[PDB]
Amino acid sequence: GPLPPGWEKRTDSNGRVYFVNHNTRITQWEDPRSQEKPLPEGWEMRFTVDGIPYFVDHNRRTTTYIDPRTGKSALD
Amino acid sequence: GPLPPGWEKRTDSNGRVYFVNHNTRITQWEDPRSQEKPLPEGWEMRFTVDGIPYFVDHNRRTTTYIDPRTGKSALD
Amino acid sequence: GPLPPGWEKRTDSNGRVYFVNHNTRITQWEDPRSQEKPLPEGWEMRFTVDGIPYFVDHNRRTTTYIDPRTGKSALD
Amino acid sequence: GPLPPGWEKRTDSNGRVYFVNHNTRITQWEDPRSQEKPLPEGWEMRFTVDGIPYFVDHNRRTTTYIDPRTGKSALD
Amino acid sequence: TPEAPPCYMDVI
Amino acid sequence: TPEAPPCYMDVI
Amino acid sequence: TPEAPPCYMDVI
Amino acid sequence: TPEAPPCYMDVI
Amino acid sequence: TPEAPPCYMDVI
Amino acid sequence: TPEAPPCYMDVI
Amino acid sequence: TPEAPPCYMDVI
Amino acid sequence: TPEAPPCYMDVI
Repeated sequence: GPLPPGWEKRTDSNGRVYFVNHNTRITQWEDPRSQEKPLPEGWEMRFTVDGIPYFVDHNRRTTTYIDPRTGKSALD
Repeated sequence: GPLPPGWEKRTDSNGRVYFVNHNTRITQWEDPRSQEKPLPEGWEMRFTVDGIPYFVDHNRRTTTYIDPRTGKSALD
Repeated sequence: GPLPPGWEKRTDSNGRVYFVNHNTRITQWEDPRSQEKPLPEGWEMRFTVDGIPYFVDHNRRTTTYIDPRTGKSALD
Repeated sequence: GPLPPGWEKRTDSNGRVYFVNHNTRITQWEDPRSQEKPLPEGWEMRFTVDGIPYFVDHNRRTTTYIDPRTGKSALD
Repeated sequence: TPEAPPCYMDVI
Repeated sequence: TPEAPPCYMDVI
Repeated sequence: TPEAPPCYMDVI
Repeated sequence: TPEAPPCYMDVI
Repeated sequence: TPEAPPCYMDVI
Repeated sequence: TPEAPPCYMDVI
Repeated sequence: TPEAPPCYMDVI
Repeated sequence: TPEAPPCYMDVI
């Protein structure tokens, strides 16, 4: 599909394709649309009865559908 | 100042104040306005000539002012 | 599907269901998942060859897939 | 200060400086740090006792500190 | 007759 | 709340 | 709710 | 003794 | 590109 | 005489 | 041999 | 740029 907002595909001097995130000013080799990466310290992944992933934060002792690695909901 | 968007301060049955993030559906004891917490694996913090923190991602081999722990820019 | 991040469904004293956006601190009768509303002054909607809506801003003399009424991309 | 996330300053063929928002894929002449523009239909601006602007939406019959023109809080 | 939705502070 | 402005029915 | 996952004290 | 914060659904 | 729509000067 | 800003695709 | 991606400023 | 920090290959 389309790149997510703020991202651009570029080509370097040698003709290699890479990706730029203008929201953070990073560049990276992998397409951000593709898609190990560990969860941050103190977190675990579990699955609901329906097989939907969710995230357990043992630091704060809370849970969320939002993957802390990506900011994306497991429900979307 | 004000709570950040999506957050609410609540009181529990015992009268203890806690914080709710309706964007992620977590709750937590700490005020989100206050604000260990390690950087994620493969990251380091450095400082510019001006003493401004920035973040080095050795996984992707890139750098950013945006703290991966918070999504907030070191420049804001 | 699920409510978008930051939104809550509540019930009032008379048992009527309404919606709260904790990002803006509004409340409203309509479900935010449902889904006139005019485009802002100086804007028009057009369709690509593929029938995809896009938005023409005659103020700035530019175009975007992002609906200024919603902040949502016509491509998503 | 810095450009907001997703924005770039560019120069055209004639040497004119313009601004690009990679989140919406627009371009515009004005610096986004500077910054008429009417409120959308059915909205009005008022001021609190403290002189802080807020926004009255007569369509939904609600109020918010978040300027619908910008998505920025009057409190920030 | 139109009715405003409940006030954020009355509700929350 | 300080996060919410005056309510619609109080101002209008 | 469907927006919130199982609670921490119910799973851990 | 640590205590988890209140469950989103119990609270909200 | 697919991320950008037709340009203003091409459509207007 | 007004001028549109450069097209996203011409530029980017 | 790993290679870093191009610098934001060299590129942009 | 002031928006981008030093490049990875310049610091590491």
